Amino acid sequence: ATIHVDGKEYEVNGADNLLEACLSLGLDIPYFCWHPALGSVGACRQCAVKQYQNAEDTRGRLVMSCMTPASDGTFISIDDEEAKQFRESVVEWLMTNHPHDCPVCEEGGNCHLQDMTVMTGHSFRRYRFTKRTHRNQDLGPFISHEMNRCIACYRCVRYYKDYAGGTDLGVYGAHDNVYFGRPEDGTLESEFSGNLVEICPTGVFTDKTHSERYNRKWDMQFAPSICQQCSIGCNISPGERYGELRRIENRYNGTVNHYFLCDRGRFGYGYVNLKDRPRQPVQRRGDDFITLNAEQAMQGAADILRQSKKVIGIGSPRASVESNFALRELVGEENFYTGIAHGEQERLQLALKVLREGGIYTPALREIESYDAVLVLGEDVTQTGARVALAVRQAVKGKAREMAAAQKVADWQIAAILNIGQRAKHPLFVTNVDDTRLDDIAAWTYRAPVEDQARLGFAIAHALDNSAPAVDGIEPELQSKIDVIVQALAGAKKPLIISGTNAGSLEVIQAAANVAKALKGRGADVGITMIARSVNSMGLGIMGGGSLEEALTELETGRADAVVVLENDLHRHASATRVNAALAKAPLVMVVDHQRTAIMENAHLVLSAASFAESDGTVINNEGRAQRFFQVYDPAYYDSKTVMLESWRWLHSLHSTLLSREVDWTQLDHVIDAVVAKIPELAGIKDAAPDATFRIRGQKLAREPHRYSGRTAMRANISVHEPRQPQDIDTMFTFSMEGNNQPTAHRSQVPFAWAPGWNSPQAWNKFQDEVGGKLRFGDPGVRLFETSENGLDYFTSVPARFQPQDGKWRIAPYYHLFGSDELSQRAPVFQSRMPQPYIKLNPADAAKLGVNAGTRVSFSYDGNTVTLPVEIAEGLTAGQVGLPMGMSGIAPVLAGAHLEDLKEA
Amino acid sequence: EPAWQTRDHLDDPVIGELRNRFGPDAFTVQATRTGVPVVWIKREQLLEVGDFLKKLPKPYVMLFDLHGMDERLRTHREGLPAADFSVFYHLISIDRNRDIMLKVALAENDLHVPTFTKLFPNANWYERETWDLFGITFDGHPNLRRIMMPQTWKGHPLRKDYPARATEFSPFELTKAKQDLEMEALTFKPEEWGMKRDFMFLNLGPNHPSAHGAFRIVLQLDGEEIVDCVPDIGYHHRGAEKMGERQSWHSYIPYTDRIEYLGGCVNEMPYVLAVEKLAGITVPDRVNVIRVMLSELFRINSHLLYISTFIQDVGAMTPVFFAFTDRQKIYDLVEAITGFRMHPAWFRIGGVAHDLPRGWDRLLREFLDWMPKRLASYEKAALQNTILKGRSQGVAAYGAKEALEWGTTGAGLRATGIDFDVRKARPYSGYENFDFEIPVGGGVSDCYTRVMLKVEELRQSLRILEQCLNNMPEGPFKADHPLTTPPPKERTLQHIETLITHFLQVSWGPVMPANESFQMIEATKGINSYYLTSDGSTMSYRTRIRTPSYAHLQQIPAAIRGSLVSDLIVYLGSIDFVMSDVDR
Amino acid sequence: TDFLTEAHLDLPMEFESIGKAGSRLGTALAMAVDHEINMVSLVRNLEEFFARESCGWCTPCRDGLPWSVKILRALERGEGQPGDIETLEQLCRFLGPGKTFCAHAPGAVEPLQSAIKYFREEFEAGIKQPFSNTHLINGIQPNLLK
Ligand code: SF4
Ligand code: SF4
Ligand code: SF4
Ligand code: SF4
Ligand code: FES
Ligand SMILES: [Ca+2]
Repeated sequence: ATIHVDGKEYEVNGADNLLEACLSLGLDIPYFCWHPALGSVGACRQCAVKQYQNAEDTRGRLVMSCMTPASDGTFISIDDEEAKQFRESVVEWLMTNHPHDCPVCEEGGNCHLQDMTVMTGHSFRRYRFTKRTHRNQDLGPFISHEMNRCIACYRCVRYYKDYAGGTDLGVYGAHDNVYFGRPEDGTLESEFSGNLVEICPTGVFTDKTHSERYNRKWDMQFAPSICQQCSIGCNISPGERYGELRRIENRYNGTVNHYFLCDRGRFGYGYVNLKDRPRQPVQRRGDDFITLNAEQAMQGAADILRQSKKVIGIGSPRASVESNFALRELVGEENFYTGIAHGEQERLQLALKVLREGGIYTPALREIESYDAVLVLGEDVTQTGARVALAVRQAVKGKAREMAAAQKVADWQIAAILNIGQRAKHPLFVTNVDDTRLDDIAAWTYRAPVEDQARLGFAIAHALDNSAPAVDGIEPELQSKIDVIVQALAGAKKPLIISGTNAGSLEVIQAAANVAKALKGRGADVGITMIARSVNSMGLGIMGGGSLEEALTELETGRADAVVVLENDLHRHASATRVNAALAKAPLVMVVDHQRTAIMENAHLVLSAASFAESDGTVINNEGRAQRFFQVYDPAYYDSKTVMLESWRWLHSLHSTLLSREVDWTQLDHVIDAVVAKIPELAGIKDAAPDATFRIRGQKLAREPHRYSGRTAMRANISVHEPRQPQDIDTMFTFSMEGNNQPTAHRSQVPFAWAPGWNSPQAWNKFQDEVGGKLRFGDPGVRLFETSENGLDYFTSVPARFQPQDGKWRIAPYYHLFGSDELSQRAPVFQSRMPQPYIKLNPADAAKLGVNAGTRVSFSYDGNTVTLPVEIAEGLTAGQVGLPMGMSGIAPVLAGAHLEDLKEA
Repeated sequence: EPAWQTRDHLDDPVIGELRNRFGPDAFTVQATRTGVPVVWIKREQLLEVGDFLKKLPKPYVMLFDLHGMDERLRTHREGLPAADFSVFYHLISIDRNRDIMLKVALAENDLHVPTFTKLFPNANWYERETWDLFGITFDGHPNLRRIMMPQTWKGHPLRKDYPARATEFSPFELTKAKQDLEMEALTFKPEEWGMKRDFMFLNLGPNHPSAHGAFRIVLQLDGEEIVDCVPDIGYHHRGAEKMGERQSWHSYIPYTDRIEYLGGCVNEMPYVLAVEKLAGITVPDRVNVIRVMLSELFRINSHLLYISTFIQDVGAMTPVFFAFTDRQKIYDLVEAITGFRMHPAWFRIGGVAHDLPRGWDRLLREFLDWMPKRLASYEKAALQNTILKGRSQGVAAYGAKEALEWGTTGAGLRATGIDFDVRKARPYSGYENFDFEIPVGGGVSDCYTRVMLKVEELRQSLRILEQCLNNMPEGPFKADHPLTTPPPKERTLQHIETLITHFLQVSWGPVMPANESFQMIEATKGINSYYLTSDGSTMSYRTRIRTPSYAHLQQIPAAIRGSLVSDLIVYLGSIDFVMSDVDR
Repeated sequence: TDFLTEAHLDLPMEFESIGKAGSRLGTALAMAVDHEINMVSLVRNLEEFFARESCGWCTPCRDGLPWSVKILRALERGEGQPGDIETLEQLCRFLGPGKTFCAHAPGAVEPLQSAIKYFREEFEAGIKQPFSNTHLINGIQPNLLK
């Protein structure tokens, strides 16, 4: 299409509306109610331009550019005097009731309303009357509510309801008393409620966790990092100030997590700021804890390692690729053990084999929203991979999108799309041990044990393709529902099969692979998604090694006298008693970690590693994409006695001191090149980010904004002399403003979005080639593996039905978004949000034991009698007992595990 | 059409002459808010374009400015030739009362331009500074050596990839530079300094017991006569332009104060006028009158300092005490108005920081009654002394040709008989509404002639203050523009729109739309100009400051050659320079 | 619908005839106003209705009808200030068709602009106070704009 803006010709896409087309060209139109992800509704009337019928037209007409299609040969004007005066009048009308709140408002300096008030040039107030006020609600521990600052742009309700699928937020009231919130005080129920702080263009919804230790946006030090709280790998911008992590903002990745995080990623960063973290290396001498510097800790550790006869290394899926590789190099490939259980490692390896050998394309998180039918097998995605659940909701609304497109309704006119697609939606079939949070939009929900879910998947694969193995013992109504699933999936142009390793069953993953193969054989454009557990689970699976049980037997039999545990608490992957016995038997335990774990009581040496905020590295997400996270701040800048290094730096210097009796604090690119040379399956991680020599016209990339303040006074209480600026030899970023963050810079790693006149999160529009699309010059991250030409075979190992045996109790996993991730549990703000641990029981089983709802029962596993109060779960299958995974004492290795001595306390 | 409107200046006769001489495709005309025709010339045609402008019927006789620009990070270069770097040449035709900027584009690898020293002899120091701060080579330059940084300096500080902040201090570098200073006199080679050839060699500096700064002069002597002399400058280099690339538009005003520290608001004036050109701000008349008031008060302060310093350099010691009492009276008024003495930082984008305090007219009337009897006493006690006249008259004289070819402005140029004052030729800040004369010399610029012209300028500034006191407008002290930084304080404190504008203007900075502006003013020591490039951001993309003391110090060897050393001291005392103005 | 005077009483009750007169036929149920009724009070009641019956979806109606309501309340009590009638006219021209989301706000501003057009002396009689948006803050000299 061709448009003429202010007499200048432009070539745009005709399917877009005028506002997004003009913002993609760099033109500045003020706007409030439109969002690139939510569509156009034409409420705020801020985006007004003047449209003319032809070139020889002088009068024109004011139109909303967000609601005007960018048709071919469209003549408009933004800088028309009438349009400018109307946009100024809209800003003024918004400003009549706005509170005098900017100094004491957390959105100041990050406010879209401030930016558009300045952009319209409106700075004189001629309104002399009273301003309306509102009471505020309590929205829980995460979101702070300030209703006075609202401009009634309806972004919150549209996002939270039409996009996120939440139910408890809404718009109440009338003419100019419109209220946006919950009907009563209470916590926002959605797992994606945290994106309201970026969706809201004003200070109504604010980050309460940030509002505790508040600082303005110009005062933050930012870095482009990857969220470490599950395997999705959403791009984040951690921002720090005064040596502590202050905020997690969304970082735009048009291929992964474009505008939206989940609440675990956004608010579960509080473990970084804990005061019990290791900040110096500590050596045990009898009962004494001697604090060492880097050099003497490395010398003593390498000497004791040299006197040892066999050193084993226990990695972790929390650690980066470089740190796991450095441990593998230090202890040797044959002595390296992945720090996960044998069943967990088997499920992880099977998921990786399906992803990179099954011949079926695995979509990115953004690409999930374009699929026509979704089958989720055994994976509670809302609690384990939440952004996948959000993308599944978008893919479900794709049917309403297609129905509206059949009636020649444009894709940005969201109200008409929702009107045409009333309740018609794409087929969604979820299977779990109980009800999921996707049940409100699911076409069918199957509450069954993991064997029965696997048998359902194998039956679906057999009915789609008769070459697949059959299932014997299917009930006729279950067969009818299976047939419903089969005709829904076979009629889909782009079916999607989602599973993962959190189900605790190998057969569920095998059944999902069988369904995907059966759909691939029919010619469908099938995609497969596997949800892992931790941030670098796929990286640890690609690296390979032994299981944690093998390392425990190596420690117990005395074949290994030295163990180096990297970023692993060892209690989430094995029993605590056996781990404690093996670590007490081992004469040398060296724990390289950044969190105070329980295994440092018996550890001979504790190396104060860096977390993601204080380190660089690479992580492989659930779809096999290598992503580089960068260090946010130097921990030794404010506390000069802090020796907190990267884990790969610790292990590489330990290897160098073990070999040549000399420390070597290496560079990140050297470890990256070592990974690429030694492990060819991880050769793609070289291209995740450019090396430390990367420059933009000769200068580095800035971590902090141009107006970063207090540089001669933040450390003046320690010493009036300004310290040396921390040098960054590992990466292309600098710990200063002396760098580049231009939106037109040829790069893909963007620490934060800021353009002049756009201080809000809306500056990501300036950082994209087209708004709502990809990052300009490509999104960061590279897929490690391509789709194989030939797939796997059908898995003939069809499990039997779940048999409830007396005495035994099958543990059904119950994951929680706030409580299943270890570091997220360590965050103090999650302690109020996380629920009290309830053991879930069937009504029939609770009647059999005679226990009611709320009474405490005690059960023993691995000789550990623990007590929990009972919650009645009707959707659970009899013979199963539900356990909340990741919680206090309930390790996630209990999925699929049997249970003994379930008795009332 | 306001004065700040973006003009292309295609109706200038110089554009038609250039088109008729070199053809229509030989150059590109850029539309700016600088007020001058900006013409991008090809590099190979630069010397003939400069010669053609020098041979015009009313020629461009003065090279006003010559400096570089790093355009690698400039995003809004629409209609501009492709350039990793550029070099601009600002030329002034006094007879036409016009000026033209010529810009030469340069690639990143091919950073060399033909030298301009043959057409204009004052291009030498400008090309040395452009090489020093940008790495731009000038082919045919006699001694292309560093002029601000020491010779053992790596990198070019005004480039975009150069880190602006201070490096970590090291005693090793201080000890090495002390050893270099100690062995400098032992291993002095008069070939790297641009000199040639009983010829004594002496160093005047680097420390100097005077009030104009501390700088070093290498003197070649035949007995008492000065055969050759080059100045070693850059000892007072504060990196003010690089700070222009690091501050916001509003928070850079205190840095503009300290360019020449005897001027204050006189130094603030061209910067805020250029920023108001970038912002599209037409300030009201009371703002113009207040800014003229403060500029003339600081002009009287600076001229009293200059006359006292000259008299003390001659040898009389008492008038400096008396004129410092007069400076105390001026400082009392300035302290009452702005709150500070010599770096007020009171001018704002769109106006001034506060209104005039109630009672300022009493202090102005007291100073206006105090000044003239004291000035007459200074004249009759020192300026009419025949010993002072013998020490001053005939010392370092030059005509209009030497003043034009060296870029000499201010009292020296007008002492050569050229009636070129910025306040009359190219009026700014409502200077047309004041009745004042421009004193001129007979055609020869002595030390004594320059000093008496500064005395007459002081009297004319007293006349301006009298007219301003008798006719004071009532109105706003800030413009009503949305880009007036900061907004008026009471509206900020009780209106949310004004609070939002204030919040974003003081924190992130005011957003100047992408343009280029230029303001030239008649400062206390000559012509002071600000050339501002905005890339659409809250910071300046380029802040070029042309100061007159640089040009006067470059004119120093061409006027004192063949004279004595006491004549050199008197000439230094009568130039009206400060080393901060030289190095900035 | 817009107010019409007695000169427009000899007009046929058709859509096109009332359209060229500067009004709408509407529901063709006419309402007559005599000399006893102050037009400022009547238009204030009309605008209070139209501002309380807003749906709150779109900015100009939702935040500009209450401003006109408060201005008309000030004109009713004689507390009007200069710029108020100019504000009403700006509201009338900035709440027309296309500017707002639906047709409630053009129909709201039609009687206001018609009453200003035909009975401006009644609106000008409510302006009795000088314009004052700021109060003096001690220690801060105001910017005395002209
Ligand atoms: S929401 Fe924005 S405009 Fe409103 S008080 Fe906060 S910073 Fe100011
Ligand atoms: S609360 Fe925020 S997002 Fe919701 S309508 Fe108000 S300004 Fe918009
Ligand atoms: S979905 Fe996973 S990776 Fe993304 S923000 Fe949530 S916890 Fe982090
Ligand atoms: S003009 Fe219509 S859509 Fe807009 S707020 Fe008023 S009643 Fe609602
Ligand atoms: S952005 Fe178009 S009316 Fe709100
Ligand atoms: Ca680092």
